[PDB]
Amino acid sequence: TTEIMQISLSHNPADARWGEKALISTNDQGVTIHLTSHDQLGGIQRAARKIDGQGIKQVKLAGEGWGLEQSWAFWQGFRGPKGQRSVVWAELPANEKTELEQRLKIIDWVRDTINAPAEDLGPEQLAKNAIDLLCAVSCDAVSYRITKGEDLREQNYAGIYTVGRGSDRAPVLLALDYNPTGNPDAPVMACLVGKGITFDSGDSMKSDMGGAATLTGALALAAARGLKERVKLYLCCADNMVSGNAFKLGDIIRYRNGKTVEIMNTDAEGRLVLADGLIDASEQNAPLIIDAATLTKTALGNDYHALFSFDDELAQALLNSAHSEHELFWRLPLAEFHRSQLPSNFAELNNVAGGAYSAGASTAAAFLSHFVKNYQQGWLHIDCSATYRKSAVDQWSAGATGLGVRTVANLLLAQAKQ
Amino acid sequence: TTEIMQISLSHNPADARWGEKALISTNDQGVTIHLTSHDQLGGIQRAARKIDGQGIKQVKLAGEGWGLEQSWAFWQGFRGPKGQRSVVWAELPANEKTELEQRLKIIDWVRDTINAPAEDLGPEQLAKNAIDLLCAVSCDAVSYRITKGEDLREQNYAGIYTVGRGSDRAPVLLALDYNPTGNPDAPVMACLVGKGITFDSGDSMKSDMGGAATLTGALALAAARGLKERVKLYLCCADNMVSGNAFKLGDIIRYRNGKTVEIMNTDAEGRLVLADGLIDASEQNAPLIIDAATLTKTALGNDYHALFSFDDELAQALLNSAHSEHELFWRLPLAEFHRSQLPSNFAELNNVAGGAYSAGASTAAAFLSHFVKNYQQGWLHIDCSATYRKSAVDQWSAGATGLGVRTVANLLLAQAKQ
Amino acid sequence: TTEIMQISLSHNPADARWGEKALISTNDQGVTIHLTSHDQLGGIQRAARKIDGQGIKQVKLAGEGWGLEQSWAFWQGFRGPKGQRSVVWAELPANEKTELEQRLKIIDWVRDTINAPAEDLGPEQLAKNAIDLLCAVSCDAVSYRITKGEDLREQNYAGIYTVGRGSDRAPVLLALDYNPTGNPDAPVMACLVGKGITFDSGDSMKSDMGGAATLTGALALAAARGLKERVKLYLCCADNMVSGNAFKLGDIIRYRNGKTVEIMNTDAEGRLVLADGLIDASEQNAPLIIDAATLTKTALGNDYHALFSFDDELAQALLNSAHSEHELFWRLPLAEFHRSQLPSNFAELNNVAGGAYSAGASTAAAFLSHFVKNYQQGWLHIDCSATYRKSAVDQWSAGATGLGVRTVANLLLAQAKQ
Repeated sequence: TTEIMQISLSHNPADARWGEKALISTNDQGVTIHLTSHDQLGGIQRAARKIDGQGIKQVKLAGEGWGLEQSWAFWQGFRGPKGQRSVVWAELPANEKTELEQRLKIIDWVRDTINAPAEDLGPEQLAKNAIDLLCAVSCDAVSYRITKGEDLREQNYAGIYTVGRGSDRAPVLLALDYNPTGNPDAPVMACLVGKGITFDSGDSMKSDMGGAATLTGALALAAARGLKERVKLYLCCADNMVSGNAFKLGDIIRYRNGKTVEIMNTDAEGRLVLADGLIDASEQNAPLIIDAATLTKTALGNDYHALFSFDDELAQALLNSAHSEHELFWRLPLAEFHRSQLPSNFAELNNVAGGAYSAGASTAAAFLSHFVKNYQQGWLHIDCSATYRKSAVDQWSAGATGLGVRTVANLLLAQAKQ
Repeated sequence: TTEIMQISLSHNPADARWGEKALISTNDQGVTIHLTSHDQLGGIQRAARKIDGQGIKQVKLAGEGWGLEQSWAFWQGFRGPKGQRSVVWAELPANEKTELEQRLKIIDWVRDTINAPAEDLGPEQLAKNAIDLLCAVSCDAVSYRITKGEDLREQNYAGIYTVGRGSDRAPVLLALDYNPTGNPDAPVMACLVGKGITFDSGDSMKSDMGGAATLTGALALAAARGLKERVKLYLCCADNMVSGNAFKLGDIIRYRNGKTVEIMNTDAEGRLVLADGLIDASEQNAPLIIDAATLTKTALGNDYHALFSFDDELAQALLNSAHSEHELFWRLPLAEFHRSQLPSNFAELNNVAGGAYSAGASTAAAFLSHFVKNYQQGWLHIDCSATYRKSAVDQWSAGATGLGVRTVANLLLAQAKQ
Repeated sequence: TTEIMQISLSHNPADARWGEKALISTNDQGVTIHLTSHDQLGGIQRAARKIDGQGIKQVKLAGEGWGLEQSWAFWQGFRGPKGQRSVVWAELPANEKTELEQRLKIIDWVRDTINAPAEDLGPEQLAKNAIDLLCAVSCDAVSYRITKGEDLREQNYAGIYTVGRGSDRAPVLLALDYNPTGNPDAPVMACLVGKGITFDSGDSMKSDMGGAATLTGALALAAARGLKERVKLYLCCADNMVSGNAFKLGDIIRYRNGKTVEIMNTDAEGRLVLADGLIDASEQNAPLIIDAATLTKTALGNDYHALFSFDDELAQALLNSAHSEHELFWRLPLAEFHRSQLPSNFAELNNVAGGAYSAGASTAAAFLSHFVKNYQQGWLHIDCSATYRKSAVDQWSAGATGLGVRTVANLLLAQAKQ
């Protein structure tokens, strides 16, 4: 019979009765959230987690202070994978209510897609959902081509075809073209390459296609905000099975750019599918290429997305977007010497450095750079380590966080001078 | 523009400037290799490894001392799996240049075959390559019969059919007959039985068909040296998948000689395919049977091939060949009591001793002896533990070494009084 | 009889006879090192490793190009833990030859100390060696006080006394005062706090006192270059035994600043000894505090030292020093939220985050910040992950690298406007 929980913002701290530095308090007026000057949006999100934690499922944001960002902060923390939670929003200006509504649609899409079980999300399905998303936000501007199964082998997509080899669900390359102007000669300004491993050998496993989902949301959100420039999106999608008829260990893949790659580590195959997408993206000769992949051991925890580039100014541009969108990103090393740290006894390079050069995300980024024509300027690689939460934490429920979507979209908009 | 590196042999040790007991030195004349009286061929091989190690890819053997064995020693160490290295040989007598050229062709075949990825080398492919090799060296003398897939089940090759069961690449038995004389009644003097596991559950994995390749090279090399006697070769070939539709754990195989074998250890399946080959070889009633299998924990390291027989005089004959061909072999125990050390709760015997009789290569040899009619005379088993090098070492690059080919071929020639 | 190997620098690449992009070549003139425009000092160091690798022990740097940095680059790579290698230097200006000679003395001290077996380097010994080093470079300016064994308990050094508890070699705090001016009222400008674990439960173990050695070298090198400002150095030294009479698991330490710390992880005890040093350093009210500790899982590899601070401008100052001294440093995250990520069921905080907040070096830095009075300005923490090499690599032999000494010394000099 309605009478929903009202949630309000105060800058005076709670009574002593609630204990020290109590973040939330609750009386007849509803729940109050107690803020200081330092990190209000973090405090609001943690409060939305606790409120959810107490088993409350419907809330009304009430009283003053509920701008776009406070409201979004709340929702990010209040929401859960089961999707039972509702929120009666506060009054907002016309601009901000549309921004809220399109964030909700597009970023919750990203969370659901990453949270979905791998049985319900195969390679071609993931491609289909991405198209469906982009065609909802702006259909006239979008076109695509799916190259699936044998068509991949037939056109020398050795990386994607090989990684997918073992499975009943055929590997898929989605090439998607977001072209607003109509002009088919219009120059391609950015290429986005996403890791779409829909099943991984060794439930963190369902987060291995999170790079694809996150860039699909980034493009969609950018377009929803009216991105004028043309953008190509490559989702490199495959199941990654290692046992038996997948024939993975020791396999050498000849890529179209002449590179040979031994598979030493049958689990590190996201970089193998990405290499093919990176070859296509470099043939477009765009001034920006961004690729995103999860799970490439990290010392940032799940708190930061990591970025790797040789281009200092471009790494800074992304960090600037990340700050403007209140998302945590952090730069990690990628120097020239990493490119030598993947030798092989049987091929030009190995897929990992292994135990001979105890490395991780820098070497994974270094490996991809062998498939980017001008790797030194205009290329970004994102290890999406803020994408998934095994268990619930302070500010997040279990599962996909949705982080990174705002930040990349902001960067593309910035390129287009918007 | 040519001007190749010259490599020469000296018996005076290097200047103090190079350090103590310096093996190689380099000046305007090229690289000198410094030898003592003890183990020159070992020293030469290690020097060829270092020279390769310094990134030199083309050399000319120069000056005096470069006999057949010094030259071969060098090549063995100089060569690498990638096969970029060339050597301008020294002048040799007619006899020795043909021996060098046929060693090169046949032993490098063995290395490439063992080094090849398992994706590029299935059961039937391995059989096809072996035939191709033997028909290159002497075609008129060779005939064969391939029994593949269902034909194996249909003819009660339960061991080979079962081990291969799980895979998309069907198991294969190659029966190959090297008969020079033409006379089809000519008595079969030796049977060779090779372990051809083309894929193994748990990149050392691609070396699990090395017994087959090594005996295929042995026969080929013997024939190239004009082996007059008739020899049968059985390559027992299969993928060894253990997960899922391979249905491996606890399976009982009824062999044609009435034996039942439980599979306790799903990884120890090379002996299972060999058992079928050993049944066929014993029906030929030849005075010599040799079988070869890799990976049957060893305390010889990768430095020695191991041999097992009940026949003292025959074990000595092989050790004599091994010394004549400067290859390292070493005898390990095989007494009667080992034959009791494989009991089973559900079958006549288990495929391993397990943890009840902490054993390894002796018990594996003991198990095979239950499939050799007269196991007590005229049967040799070789655990090929010198066949593969995970990482590069003093005298060898990574990968297949090619060792054992010379030694077995020398033994067959000895049988034929040649 | 002398006739030493001459090593020279060329900018033309080697003959084809040596292979592609050959770094070194060797003829009658000696070894030539072949450089391009990109990273000459890296190339020179790798060449010194290879030359050492070929077993050469005495060299003469010859011809033009051998400035201070080229010469140092060479030595860093040429040297080995066994210390058999000699180098006849090239002619240098007066300034640079003294810089070379004092680098050699001070940085090779750091390497030997870190390379020394733990049996030959107890807590008090480490303190004694540090004093000895600093008194060699400038004796009149140095004074100290050693607080050892029971004196630590008696003066509420609970962290150091507890970590050391189990061992036959008593824990030690070295407070060392480098005061050039003489004036005892002279303001203390920097405090340096070093982790001196002389034995660690679970031969990478002997590198666990590398923070202490590295800062001892930094101060010594700075003083050798005439550092005018006053600096205090705190070496927090102890054996870290965990089994039996060490009584480590679950112990709660009450520190002088009122903090209680449960020991959840008996291996993470370097931070426990540092906490006491950090309390002392904060009582000096200096505008700079630097602490250094090894082994606090990293994704930089052994290629970068990591730094953590809340002070942006100070983190940049250190990165600037690191670039001026051609050493690799890299910043890692340390935000306010990390300070909450070490809760305890039994004390104010745990010594680690554990498996509840899968973290590493950020949480270790966050933990130390609870013992720095004004942690927000003027405090740096260095995880010394470039300090030790388990095995030999491209540019380094096995063992202690000596990196970080130049960089910290440069920062102190910069503070003093020098």
